[PDB]
Amino acid sequence: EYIGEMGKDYIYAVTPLLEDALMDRDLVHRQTASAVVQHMSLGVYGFGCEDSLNHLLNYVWPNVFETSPHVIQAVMGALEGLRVAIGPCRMLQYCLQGLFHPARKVRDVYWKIYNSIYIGSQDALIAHYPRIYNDDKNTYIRYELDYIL
Amino acid sequence: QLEHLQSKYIGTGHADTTKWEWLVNQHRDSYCSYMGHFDLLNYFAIAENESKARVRFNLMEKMLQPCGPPA
Amino acid sequence: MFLYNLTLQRATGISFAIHGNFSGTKQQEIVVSRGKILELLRPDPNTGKVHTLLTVEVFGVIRSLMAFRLTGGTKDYIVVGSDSGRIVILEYQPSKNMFEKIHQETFGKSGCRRIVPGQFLAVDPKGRAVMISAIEKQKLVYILNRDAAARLTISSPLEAHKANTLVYHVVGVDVGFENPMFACLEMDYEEADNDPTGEAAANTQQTLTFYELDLGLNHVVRKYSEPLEEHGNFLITVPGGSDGPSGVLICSENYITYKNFGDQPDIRCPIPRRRNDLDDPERGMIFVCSATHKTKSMFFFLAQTEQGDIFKITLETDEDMVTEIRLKYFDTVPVAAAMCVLKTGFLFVASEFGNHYLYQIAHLGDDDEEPEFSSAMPLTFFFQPRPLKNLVLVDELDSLSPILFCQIADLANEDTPQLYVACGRGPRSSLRVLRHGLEVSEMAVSELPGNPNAVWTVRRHIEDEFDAYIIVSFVNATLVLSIGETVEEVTDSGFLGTTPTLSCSLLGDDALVQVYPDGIRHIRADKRVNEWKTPGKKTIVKCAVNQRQVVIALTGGELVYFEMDPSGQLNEYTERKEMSADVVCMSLANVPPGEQRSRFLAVGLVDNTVRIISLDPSDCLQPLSMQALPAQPESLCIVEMFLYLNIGLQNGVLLRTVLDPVTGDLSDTRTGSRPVKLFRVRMQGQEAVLAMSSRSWLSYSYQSRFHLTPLSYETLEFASGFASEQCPEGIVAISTNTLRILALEKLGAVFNQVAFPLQYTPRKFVIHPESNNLIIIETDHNAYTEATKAQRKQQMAEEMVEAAGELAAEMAAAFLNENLPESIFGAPKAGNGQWASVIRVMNPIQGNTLDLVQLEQNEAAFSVAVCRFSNTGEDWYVLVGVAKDLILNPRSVAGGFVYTYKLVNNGEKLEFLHKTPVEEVPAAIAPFQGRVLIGVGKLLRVYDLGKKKLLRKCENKHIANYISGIQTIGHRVIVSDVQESFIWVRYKRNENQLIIFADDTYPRWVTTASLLDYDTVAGADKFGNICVVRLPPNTNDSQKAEVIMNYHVGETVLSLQKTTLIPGGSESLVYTTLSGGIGILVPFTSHEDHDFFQHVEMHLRSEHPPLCGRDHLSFRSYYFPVKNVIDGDLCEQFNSMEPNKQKNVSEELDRTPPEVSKKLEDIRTRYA
Amino acid sequence: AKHHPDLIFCRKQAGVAIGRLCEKCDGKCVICDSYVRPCTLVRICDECNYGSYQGRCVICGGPGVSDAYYCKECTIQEKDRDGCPKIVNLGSSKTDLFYERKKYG
RNA sequence: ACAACAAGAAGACGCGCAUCA
RNA sequence: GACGCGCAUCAUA
Ligand SMILES: [Zn+2]
Ligand SMILES: [Zn+2]
Ligand SMILES: [Zn+2]
Repeated sequence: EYIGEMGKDYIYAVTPLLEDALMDRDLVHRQTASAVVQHMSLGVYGFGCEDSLNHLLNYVWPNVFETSPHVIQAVMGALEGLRVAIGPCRMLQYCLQGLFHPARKVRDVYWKIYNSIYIGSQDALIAHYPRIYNDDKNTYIRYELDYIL
Repeated sequence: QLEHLQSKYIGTGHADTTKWEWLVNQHRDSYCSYMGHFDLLNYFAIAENESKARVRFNLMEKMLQPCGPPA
Repeated sequence: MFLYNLTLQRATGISFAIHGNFSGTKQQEIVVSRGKILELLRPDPNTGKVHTLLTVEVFGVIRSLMAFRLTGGTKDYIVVGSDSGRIVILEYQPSKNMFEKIHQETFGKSGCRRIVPGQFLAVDPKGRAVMISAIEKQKLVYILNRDAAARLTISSPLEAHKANTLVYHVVGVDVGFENPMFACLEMDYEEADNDPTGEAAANTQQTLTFYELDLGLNHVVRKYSEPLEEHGNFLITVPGGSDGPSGVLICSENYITYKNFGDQPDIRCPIPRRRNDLDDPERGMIFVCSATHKTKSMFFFLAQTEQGDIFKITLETDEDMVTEIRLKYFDTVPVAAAMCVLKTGFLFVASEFGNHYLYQIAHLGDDDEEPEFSSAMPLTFFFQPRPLKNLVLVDELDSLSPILFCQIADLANEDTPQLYVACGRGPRSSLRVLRHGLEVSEMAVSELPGNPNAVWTVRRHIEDEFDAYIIVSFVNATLVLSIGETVEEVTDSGFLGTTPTLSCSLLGDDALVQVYPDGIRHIRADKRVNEWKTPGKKTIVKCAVNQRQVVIALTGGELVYFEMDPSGQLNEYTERKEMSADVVCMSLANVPPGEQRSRFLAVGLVDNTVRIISLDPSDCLQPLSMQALPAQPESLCIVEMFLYLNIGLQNGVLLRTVLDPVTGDLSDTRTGSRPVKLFRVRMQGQEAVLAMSSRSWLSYSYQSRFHLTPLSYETLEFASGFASEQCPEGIVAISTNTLRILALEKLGAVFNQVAFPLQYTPRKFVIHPESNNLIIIETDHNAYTEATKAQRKQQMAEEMVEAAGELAAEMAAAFLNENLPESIFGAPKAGNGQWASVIRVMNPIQGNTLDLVQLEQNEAAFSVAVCRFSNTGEDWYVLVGVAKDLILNPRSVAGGFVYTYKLVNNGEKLEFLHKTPVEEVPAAIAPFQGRVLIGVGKLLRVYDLGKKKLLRKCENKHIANYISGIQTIGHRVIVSDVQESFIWVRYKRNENQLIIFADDTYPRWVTTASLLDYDTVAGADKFGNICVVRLPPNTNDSQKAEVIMNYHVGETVLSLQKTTLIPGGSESLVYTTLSGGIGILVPFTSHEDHDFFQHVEMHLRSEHPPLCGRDHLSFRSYYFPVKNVIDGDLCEQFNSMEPNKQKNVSEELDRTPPEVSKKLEDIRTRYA
Repeated sequence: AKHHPDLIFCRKQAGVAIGRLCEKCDGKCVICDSYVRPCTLVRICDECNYGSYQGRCVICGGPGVSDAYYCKECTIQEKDRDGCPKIVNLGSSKTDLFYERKKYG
């Protein structure tokens, strides 16, 4: 948090330590690792270092399914910090997996994350929306973007 | 309860949000994005031989109820 | 892997145009708004010309623009509504020549959203309040006042939200010193999304509500709600109070309605239709934009339809009510986005696609022969279009807005490259050629014997506004001439130039000084000869003439000083400076009108050491300073707009040094390898220099900035000024053994253009390798071909004859004989699935057409290629992809065809060979390895030449979406999918199959692509994003590809090409956009320079915020984060920054502004 | 204050007023209670600025001696363009502390 | 009268274990 | 569900 833009050179050093800490061994360690990820992602924004930042998302994402308010708050903060650093496309791709899952709690969690991503940078989601084929009754195809000059 | 940003905002969904509502919301957002930008409007008005005013009027008409009737 | 963004051409697409008294003087000005660039321009009533005076980038999308003034004020404040979540107010300072922010209020998130205000902006005509609104659910009103300090203030916003409302337009209603009123076209949709039966979508009329601002109560409340019978598009404000009734005008389909709150009834008036219209009668008619001329005596309105017809709306009103609406046909102009009716009869037409026009109102159309129209007539009206005869064209601007295809190549015999842009839309489309330099126009041609080497431009008197004499000197003799608009040889000038004259100056009030190697003779207007014989057998070398001093130089490095004494004779000083070198070139500056005389002197030597000599008699002919020079100088000059010293050398280098007793800064650039002479010229009332090289060079000072651009002309040997009745401001430049006259009318900073008219919109074109021709394919939607138009006209004539009015219808012959111009009156737009295609062979050197091929009514061309097959010999083939009955929104294809041509007579004729059917429209055609690969829909096929039809060899079906582009190199082919980014496929020769091995991870709406090298591909995007994709080193020819570059230009890019622009320079990635701008990407040369540029960008991001309060980093990361790209537009704004802030930045960077400017300009000079 | 989940922001249209901070909380961020890199100024709605509420502190409510600021992270996340950060809830902790302080003395 | 203040010490949480019905 | 103990979180005051 303090160094800010100087964290782009030491990001490689703490990656194995964060990888080890993010493992499901204790709640406090995962919360602190999520806070570290959030602060680092916020600091390094604007330099183009998503090659190592994308690796930590694969470990942050499995920690969302938690019930403790502190750990879920930390995970939500980490996800919102990573959203500006990695781009909304990856977050949207992750969220579109179980958005309409038959269960209820997972749907609630995914919809909360989708709303959080939707409130900020709403206009940027136009180009990242997936293509959905129309059914017999309705038309779900956006034909305006298929024009060719 | 610090979820005031989600409830007050328009377009945010929840568990009981159907597919049709999400599709129509994203269609309206796409139409608004098309209208806001100028180069996208130029591309649309060059692809089909029309005018900017005609394209804007057509986009106004298409915003009433896209994706057909609800089920 | 770090790039740098440079910009050559700016966008020329006008979106919003406003007029007012922004400077505060008595002259009107126009503030035009581009997509992201704010520009200010004013017309000149004297010469009828338009010139730009300010151009500042705001780094954001300007969604709205309005102007207003306070109660009793004399200045106009600009209100700008942009894509950011804030509203700003701007003021123009004539002294500073910059835009100054007055206020800044934030009301929501940034970016183009749905419930964020900024789309619609309305202001109170009195100037007491402003309104901003969104598309849905959110409206805001700001109250403006002024304090005792005569400074504009603002209050808290007032909420006017309304759930489930779709606003079409917002406009302010003019009232007389009452509560402000705003009229909007609200529309509800809550019930339309509840009933699934479907009738809720229909019979849902929109209302017209009025909003009242209660100043005493400090809140906004809805007053009325009036449903409309039909759908309207926009509203017009009728002036109220003491000048006209208060109300609004609603424009709709084929109708116009006046409406006012209270007891005022509604008035409905139909829109006139063109006589014998060939368009589909089902098509309607609407208005595009409107203007207003609030004359003190009586006011009217101007409106434009879809076809460009201008009408004149006049309202006749009673004491309180309005009686009828009168319409009158005014003229016809190309379709525009907005009009600005200035004072003194100036009409500005800002076309949406093409050039911009300025019209002078010569007549008001009073008591015209043609009748008018009104709503009182029962029951549909018709009028006959005719030539203008009411407006006179004065000025034309230039705008390359509809850039659709570009191709940089060297087609002419000259070694310099040229740019070929297929711009234009509709019948006004043209193919333009861009060349770097200034516009050269020939004024006169004269052949004279001998070897001319010098000419002179001397006025009769120092106060004369025109030239008097022209002197032409040769190697052996001289040719004295005079100008009288019938230029001939003069004899009574009294010169007797038997010897070649070295100089002809204007020393006295009306006297001349001649220099010859045999002595010095003074030529006074009075018959007096003050001849000074040269002591000894030595001769003269050079001279330094002036308005009060004449400095000569003798052999052996000796200087003789002469001064023009007020008594009337010349005297010589008693000191002669001696040097150890030879005189080569020395120059003297002009006398200042205010001060006594010049003081600094420049002396060149073979030793390459310049010496400054003071002209004061106390210390005359004494050295001051020294400076080393790499090579022997050729010429010297002293330019004055803080003077600068120009150094000319016998080789191709031009050097500039700031005026200073001691040596200082030195900026130089390549000019070459030829002697260079710098001559003074006067452009726009300011001095400038002109040098000679392989190409002519001009260095002028525009807007307190020095430009260095060449001339698009052949070599020359001497230059001088020109002033006469035919051309008050010209240039006399002699040529090889002849006399020629040149002039500069247009500013012509960069990219001179010549337009060759076409008939349709050019989609794509190719270049014939052998004959160096062009094969252009064109296609338009909702268009008719020649045969269809002819048959429709014949059918209309037959119907008119069948009408048989009482036989007595003699108009058929006149209708069939007389036709309107296509390029001025537009084109007949009729149909929904109609198309039109024309294939043309064009010589790029000239404008003539070599061959023309026309297709069927329902055939659309989309691809073209030139290929050679291995089975045949040296045959050249042309393949065209043809569609059949395309419907745009409900997409459906009824087949496709591929045309084959023989190309007989090495590219001067095309003949039909055979056709072949395909199951889907072909989008891309790419030849490789002696065969042709054609993409049919989402399938990839390989074809071969056949006697009957093309024979398919290989087929692939693993492409997910519609193929939009194919690029081939070596043995690998890159497929550009419509929604996915890229696909890599390899072709097997022995086994004959296509296999996919590499793909991309992020979907991208790719429009075009280019291949920088074997493994790097540069893509594009519909929204403006530019990305670079590289394959991982560990790949087997599943395997994803990495991205090494991301950026957001902010404009749609439709072309990419890596090539060299100027000779002797490195390669660059040139891209052209759909708005008219041209930019390049430049890699860095070292790491220290990259670090310095990064530090400058970081400092200016916070220290110099953008004009509209939009974050630069967030704007450039509009869709994807920025990667290894440095924005040059922000870095180049350091020159307009405040001097104290510039200093602070310099000592923050531990450098100096003179060095920073040179460092910034070096990267632009090297690569451009 | 993120520490207390029961606190509720005013969340209304911000006006032209300027927020104030007391001596107890001088450099704290109004959202995340940070201590580094102040970025922008805090604005509050006209409802929070009327009579006895003019010049009061934003978080706790003491006399105003310094202006409120947003940190750089909040500005980057664009959390400032939400509304007035003034806390309208009294808070169950402060009143309870006052209640078991008064009885004891 | 609507009117905010003083340091005998407190606000939200979670993870594990013993006994009983 | 009831009577208890231990550990740990929020730059909590
Ligand atoms: Zn508030
Ligand atoms: Zn406080
Ligand atoms: Zn903060």
